[PDB]
Amino acid sequence: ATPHINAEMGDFADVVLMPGDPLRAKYIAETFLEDAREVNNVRGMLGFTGTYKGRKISVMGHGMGIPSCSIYTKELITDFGVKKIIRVGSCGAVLPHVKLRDVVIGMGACTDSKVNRIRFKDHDFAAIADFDMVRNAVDAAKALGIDARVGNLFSADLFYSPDGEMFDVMEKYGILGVEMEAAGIYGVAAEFGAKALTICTVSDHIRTHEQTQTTFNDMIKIALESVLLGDK
Amino acid sequence: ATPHINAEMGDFADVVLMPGDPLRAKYIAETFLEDAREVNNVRGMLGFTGTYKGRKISVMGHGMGIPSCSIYTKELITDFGVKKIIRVGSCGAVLPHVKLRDVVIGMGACTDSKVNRIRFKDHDFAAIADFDMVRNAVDAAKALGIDARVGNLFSADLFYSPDGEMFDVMEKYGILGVEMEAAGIYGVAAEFGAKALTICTVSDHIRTHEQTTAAERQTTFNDMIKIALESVLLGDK
Amino acid sequence: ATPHINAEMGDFADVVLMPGDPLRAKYIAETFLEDAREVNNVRGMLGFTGTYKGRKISVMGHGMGIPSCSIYTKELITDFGVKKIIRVGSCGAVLPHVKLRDVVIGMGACTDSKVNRIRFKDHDFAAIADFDMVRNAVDAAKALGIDARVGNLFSADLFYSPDGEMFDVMEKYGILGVEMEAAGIYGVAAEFGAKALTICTVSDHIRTHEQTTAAERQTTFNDMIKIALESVLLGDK
Amino acid sequence: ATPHINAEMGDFADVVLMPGDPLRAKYIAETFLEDAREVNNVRGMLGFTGTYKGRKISVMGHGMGIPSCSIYTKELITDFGVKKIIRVGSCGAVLPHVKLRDVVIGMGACTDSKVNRIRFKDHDFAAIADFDMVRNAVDAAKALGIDARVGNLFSADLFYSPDGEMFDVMEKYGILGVEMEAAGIYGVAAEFGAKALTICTVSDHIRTHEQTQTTFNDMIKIALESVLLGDK
Amino acid sequence: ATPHINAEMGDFADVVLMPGDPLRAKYIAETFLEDAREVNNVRGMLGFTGTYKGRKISVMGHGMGIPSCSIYTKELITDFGVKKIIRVGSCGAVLPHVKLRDVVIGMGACTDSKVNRIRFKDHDFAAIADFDMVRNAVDAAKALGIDARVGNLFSADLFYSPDGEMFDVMEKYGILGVEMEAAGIYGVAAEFGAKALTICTVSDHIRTHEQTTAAERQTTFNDMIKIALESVLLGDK
Amino acid sequence: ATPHINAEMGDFADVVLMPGDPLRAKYIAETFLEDAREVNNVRGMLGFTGTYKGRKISVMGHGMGIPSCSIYTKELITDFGVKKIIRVGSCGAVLPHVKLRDVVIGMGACTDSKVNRIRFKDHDFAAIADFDMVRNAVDAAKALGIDARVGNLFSADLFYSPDGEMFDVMEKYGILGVEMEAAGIYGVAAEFGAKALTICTVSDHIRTHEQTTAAERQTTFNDMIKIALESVLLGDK
Ligand SMILES: Nc1nc(F)nc2c1ncn2[C@H]1C[C@H](O)[C@@H](CO)O1
Ligand SMILES: Nc1nc(F)nc2c1ncn2[C@H]1C[C@H](O)[C@@H](CO)O1
Ligand SMILES: Nc1nc(F)nc2c1ncn2[C@H]1C[C@H](O)[C@@H](CO)O1
Ligand SMILES: Nc1nc(F)nc2c1ncn2[C@H]1C[C@H](O)[C@@H](CO)O1
Ligand SMILES: Nc1nc(F)nc2c1ncn2[C@H]1C[C@H](O)[C@@H](CO)O1
Ligand SMILES: Nc1nc(F)nc2c1ncn2[C@H]1C[C@H](O)[C@@H](CO)O1
Repeated sequence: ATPHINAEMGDFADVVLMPGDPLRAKYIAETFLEDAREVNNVRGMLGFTGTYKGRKISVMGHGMGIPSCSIYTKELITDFGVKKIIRVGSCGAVLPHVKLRDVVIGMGACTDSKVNRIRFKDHDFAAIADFDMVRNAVDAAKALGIDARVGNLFSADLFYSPDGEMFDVMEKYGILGVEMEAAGIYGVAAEFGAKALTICTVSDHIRTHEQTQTTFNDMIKIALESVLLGDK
Repeated sequence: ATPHINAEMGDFADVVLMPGDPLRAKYIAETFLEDAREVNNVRGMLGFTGTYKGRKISVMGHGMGIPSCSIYTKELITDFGVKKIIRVGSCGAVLPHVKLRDVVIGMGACTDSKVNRIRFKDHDFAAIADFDMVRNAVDAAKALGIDARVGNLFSADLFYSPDGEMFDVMEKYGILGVEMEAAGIYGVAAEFGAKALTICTVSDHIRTHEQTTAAERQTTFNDMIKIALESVLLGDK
Repeated sequence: ATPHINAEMGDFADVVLMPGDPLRAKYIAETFLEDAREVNNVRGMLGFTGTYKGRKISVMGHGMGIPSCSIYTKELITDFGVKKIIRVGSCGAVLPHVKLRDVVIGMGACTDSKVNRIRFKDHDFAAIADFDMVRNAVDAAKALGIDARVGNLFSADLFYSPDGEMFDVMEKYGILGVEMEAAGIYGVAAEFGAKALTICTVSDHIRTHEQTTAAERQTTFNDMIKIALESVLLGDK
Repeated sequence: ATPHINAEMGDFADVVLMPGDPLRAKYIAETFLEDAREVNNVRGMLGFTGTYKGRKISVMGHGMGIPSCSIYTKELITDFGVKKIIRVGSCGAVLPHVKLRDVVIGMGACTDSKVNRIRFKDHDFAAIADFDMVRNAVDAAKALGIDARVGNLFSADLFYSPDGEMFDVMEKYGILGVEMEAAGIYGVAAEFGAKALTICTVSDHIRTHEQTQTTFNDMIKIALESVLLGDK
Repeated sequence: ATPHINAEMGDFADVVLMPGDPLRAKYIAETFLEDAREVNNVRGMLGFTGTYKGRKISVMGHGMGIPSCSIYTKELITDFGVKKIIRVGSCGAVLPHVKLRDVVIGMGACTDSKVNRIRFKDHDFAAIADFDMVRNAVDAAKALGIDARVGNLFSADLFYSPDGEMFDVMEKYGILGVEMEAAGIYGVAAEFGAKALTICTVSDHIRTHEQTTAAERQTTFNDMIKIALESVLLGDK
Repeated sequence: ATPHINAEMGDFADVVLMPGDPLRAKYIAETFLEDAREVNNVRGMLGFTGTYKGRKISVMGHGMGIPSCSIYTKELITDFGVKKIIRVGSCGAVLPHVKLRDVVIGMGACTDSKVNRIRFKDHDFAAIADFDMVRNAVDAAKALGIDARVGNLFSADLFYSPDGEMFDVMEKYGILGVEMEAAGIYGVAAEFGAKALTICTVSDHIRTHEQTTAAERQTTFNDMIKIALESVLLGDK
């Protein structure tokens, strides 16, 4: 048991999918996993372990924001033997040609946070994902027949930003989605030695303002299927 | 109803108490509020509204970290007409004479986050509480025979710090407690024109550990809540 | 004797009043203190020590700007055993509802200076006053039938700033007054473990100014000192 | 003709390989290209255009450092219709298990420069390469039977750094190679809309101090071969 | 009349000498200038105007620290038509080969202040003196048989810095002396299109200090003024 | 022999002139130096050594940008015993009265690069030239009947700026010319204890273009070199 997770070494698989919402994790366990059982409930952060096509898999929420997800991804890596972490969240689009329900794969993640500058002597650390994992996900999407854009994400500290002009800069630099965790997960994976990847479903559009724990299944199917490709 | 709070105008009181753990909100509602009702459950962040000695009061969790609590407090203030927000949590101690189960009141809050510099043109914005609320809390604590320290808190962005260098620095400058929300909540209150206050009970001490008892810790957590609810009543007068 | 203060331990009281204008020290000594005696004159910064209603008190100017008052407040604290510093000055307002001659008490102080970042490993240090001292001032004021505003102050490094947009930002975040010292003094207090407070009267309203008679100005200045002095006795209780 | 390049639209191919040394470009033109001809010589920055297996290809040096290579990559993209840029340079290793002659592919690039902060409102821009290009290079290396590590590079402003302790941070975060251009090329590709990739040969070791315009052929072969995979 | 200088266009010469110690102005006026008359006394900052070998010249203190001298140098330049500012003060040395009482001329000034970054969109602005003024000073000194060191100065915001390692760094990069104004004055000069220069005598040697008689000190101070004054006449050619 | 310069101790003179273009080094060697010989060719950055009026002098290119010229100057100073480095290049003008073919001398150099902050603990290091060298250049220019401005240069990291905002700022603060090396060369000289100087001829004007003639431009470039070589001779005396 750790400060934020009440479980023992072995309760989690070496691979864990992590949505920001605890209720979506529960839903993923009920819909995609077999013989699924609850392994954690402290502070309401539901965690589950089960099987997908004979493969042991875990799924647990991580809360909103870098500070919250940094705590959980670190504890799993250092005390529960987790090797791979795949974040399956939602994001906001800034580009004109990006529409709701689109699937994005974050090869990299920009941020307005200071966490990585605190780790890198105040210089620029390129927060990137594991190449193999990115590739496994791309191959899984193709096999499933689902479209998916690979590119940069932007991890925001303020969902309600006081500076809207920064969206112009994001668009100019081809940012595919705005969320609040990627850059933090990638910094942790590198500090504590593990591999990570973030997959997101465009759930709203920052320019047009159109919006949408259920129904984001293609994202899940790609993630689970990409894990098996990695096992081979 | 916003993307994070599925409720309507009137479902929340103009005063909201906010713990970090959503399960703690249910504990508070069940223990101190009368005629309580659930007003939100999105993402599992339970909210409740009831009354305390005839006063309408609400209690809802905010999650861990400045990014999380900044979303909730912001929506409460701009979409549900909330005027006061009081955070009630825990923190770690760095000062030798600050002991476990001590009640700390955050008049100010330092931080390693960059959100207030983004707001303040890259300068130093002193994140502070509302004077009157601090005052009402100090007076409420006294009426209950409880001791309370008033000073600076530190809102950390990384629970697990890469370099344990800041602990010596915080101690050298008198920081009373280390948590993860105060600075962000004070920034939101200033930006949208509302009032806020943070109260914490020392749950752990970085500078040499040495715990106490379960019944004693739980007595102190209840006193903190008692101080919060009673401070509100004094303010109504 | 220190580099900027030629005196010995015991010449200053444990409480010192400090105006920005050096010429204000002699005025205060002969107008409010009893049995005053001179204790400093290095570089022409005259210091005095006497009593107010039996209480031992000292007064001496600090000069304009953070760098200057940092030198004086620090030498007093580490070499003359001073426990409390109270700055008494003027400020400019940016809020429409804040009028000329208003008395403001700075619970916190924002700044564009780098002194605190140099102290706090380039992070955000909330420079705040001592809570009790703030409360003592508020109560002393009420007793004199004067209503004081408590809030954030902004300590500027450039009286003539190249960019004027920062004023809109200060107004948006509730800054009560603009001056040039508070954040420096609060930083020093936290560094050497002492207590500080800044009280100011609005002497000008940046953007849309008014007009004041010399008689009005001395009346307000005297009220501020009276407030500062009575707050010390309240604190002694 | 541009301020730093004396040529006309059409003199360069839509793809250009760029080593830092002008003499290595000349060597690459003589050794790998057919019917190669000089297209530029201003300030000594030799540029050449020719063919590789019937495919029109260009090769031109860019000088040392981000400021120098920023000028050249920008002019090629805006006035000569260049679509892809592949940097083929050398680097210094910091990790124990990395040895001379090893080939590295930069999926990302960290830096202590301020150029990207000047473009991104002083926030953290993740300087990454084009996914397809990275993948084409990985596939080419496998087909050639050459080993190649994919990861983060570090673009230094000071070859002779006053802070050696920063090498500890680099090593801790898995930096595969230290050079002086990647982060700059990736920022330019994004600003002016083109694709880029950096390939480097470990030419020295920062810890052991062992050192090495010729002989770095595997790097070249992978780059040229990866371009053809991209054409399909 | 300006906020800090109660005078009118024409009361100050187009060249002003400014010491850090306000008490130095009256001394200089009666010891080096002819037919001196008082032109300022606001806040006790006394200013004088007279002639030196027929040339019109003024003297007035600026107070310790960048914020203070920025106010005075700027009002003189924009409201009284001053074209040249020469600071005459003291500094502390960090280099072994720089001895007590040495005269140093600051061609450039480093700093830990943020004033210039605020002016230069957070980039590096090289705060430098006017080349001719520097050369005039070097030649005036030689003619008086005094060899002056020309180089970099460092303007500190904190006389008592929390970190002492910065001194090793200053020594490594050749800093000749440590003071608290030059970078502020040079910034103002560049902002309002005027000329400036800082001349200083080593009054203390940080780390490994020596000892000086009061007689030695006045001799050196007088030499510096003599150097500053003769440099102005050379420049008039 | 280093990884960038394939030569031995004695192959370079203690004074090296450095243009940005390697082809320009050959032009200078062929035009002004007697008995010249090539001493380096690595990466194509040609170096030469010969004599001017019996004085041994070297000339080698440094490439574009601070990262490039920082490598070469550093190796020359620490591995080839070079004492003086004079950069001779071109720059763009921002000031209205600075006209094409004007000779600018960089007493100081501002920059948007971060290399000097990495060296100076994140503070402001004023990147300046060696006084005597500036002086020798001003005196050499005069003996040839040439006019020369002395002031600040700006070393840019991006030739093609993302935001043309800094041009107005540079102009407001009096920058004489825009190039890409000065600040980095001055930083290297300070770090390894050598002397440096940058001289430029205005090759273009951002503020409204309007060129001249080829024969006239080339006459001015030669005068600059003449000023450089002659300034060295004065220094030998
Ligand atoms: N427009 C948007 N902006 C940001 F910053 N995050 C967005 C988002 N749309 C979805 N998300 C994801 C990330 C957070 O966990 C959470 C915030 O509601 O859901
Ligand atoms: N030592 C400590 N450090 C930090 F950063 N936060 C502490 C804490 N002790 C308690 N807390 C409170 C604040 C967070 O919401 C939450 C983090 O577990 O509990
Ligand atoms: N508008 C204003 N702006 C600033 F920066 N300071 C102001 C002021 N009005 C009064 N003060 C106080 C503070 C300094 O000691 C001094 C500066 O003249 O008087
Ligand atoms: N150890 C090293 N450090 C840095 F910064 N760059 C290195 C290098 N080894 C090779 N390079 C590459 C990049 C430059 O273009 C050039 C510098 O000599 O060659
Ligand atoms: N060691 C020293 N450090 C600093 F920061 N300033 C020094 C000094 N010695 C003299 N001075 C000059 C500059 C200020 O006006 C004033 C500060 O006492 O005198
Ligand atoms: N307008 C201008 N801007 C910048 F940044 N540099 C300029 C220039 N005009 C000439 N130069 C000099 C300096 C570089 O070495 C080189 C860049 O082409 O020539």
